[PDB]
Amino acid sequence: MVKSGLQIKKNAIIDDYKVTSQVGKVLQIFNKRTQEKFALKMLQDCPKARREVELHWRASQCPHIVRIVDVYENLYAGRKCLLIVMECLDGGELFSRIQDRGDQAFTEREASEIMKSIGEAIQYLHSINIAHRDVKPENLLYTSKRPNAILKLTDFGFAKETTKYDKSCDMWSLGVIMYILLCGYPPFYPGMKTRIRMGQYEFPNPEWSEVSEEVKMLIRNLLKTEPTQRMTITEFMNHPWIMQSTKVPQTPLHTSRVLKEDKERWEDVKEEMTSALATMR
Ligand SMILES: *S(O)(O)Oc1cc(-c2ccc(C(=O)N(Cc3ccccn3)c3ccc(N4CCNCC4)cc3)o2)ccc1Cl
Repeated sequence: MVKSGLQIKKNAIIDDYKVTSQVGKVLQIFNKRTQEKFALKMLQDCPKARREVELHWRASQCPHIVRIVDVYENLYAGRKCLLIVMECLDGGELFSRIQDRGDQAFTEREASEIMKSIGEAIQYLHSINIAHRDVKPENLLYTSKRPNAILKLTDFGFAKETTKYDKSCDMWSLGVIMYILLCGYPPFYPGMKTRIRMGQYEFPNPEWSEVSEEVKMLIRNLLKTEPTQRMTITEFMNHPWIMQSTKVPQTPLHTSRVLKEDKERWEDVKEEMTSALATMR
């Protein structure tokens, strides 16, 4: 129940890690004692930088959040820097994995399982009254390239402590990610297909025809316009579909085929989500 506080080391990082002065693109480095590989984490020391690291430190323990190993305050070309050491995440981004399946065969069940992984992260946070506020594709990365790897949430660069409705956009993000997992495109309104005509019903049939109302209902609750009426993390993780993924139909989703078809738009998807987030926060 009692966890230790953040200790930012002051001593030069290269006493501890092989870096080789090739040193915010993220770098692979090596612990000298253990010779293990890690990632790093280079920020501009600033009040804000510190609050995020703090918040991230309070969450590192969560199995579905990228762990901080060590933090250094060092001078890089006489710029005060936070160097943040974290475990390597070589698995890539959640949706890239899905898109690159050779057979292109993703199931409702797999979607359920993923969403539980992500839910867990958000539950850890929300219950210690932190809000992530930047839950999107680029921030969901896998440990290893392997089939049985683990999902970790990243970028605490919009986190903050939440004495309520700040948590709401974490849930709106859940809504969006869930929806994309289920069909391959976001629930947002040349050369390619239009997936959701403007103003039309939120679950188009080509890809949503075999998804149950139960699951459409869960999604409508996460995307609820009014935060006063949007699903909470407690409600989410208590929902049957999340709670019991093993009983979730292995419904063949269109997701992997669509992400491949609409690959040119992915930058655009991510940008529309990022824009949207800045108005929702
Ligand atoms: S920050 O707090 O923003 O969180 C964060 C963490 C990572 C992160 C942790 C571990 C890794 C990692 O090891 N790799 C692999 C790698 C490969 C080559 C050189 C260095 N590292 C990794 C994974 C993913 C990414 N990015 C690239 C930019 N788009 C998103 C994925 C870089 C490095 O990374 C990464 C990013 C963030 Cl924000």
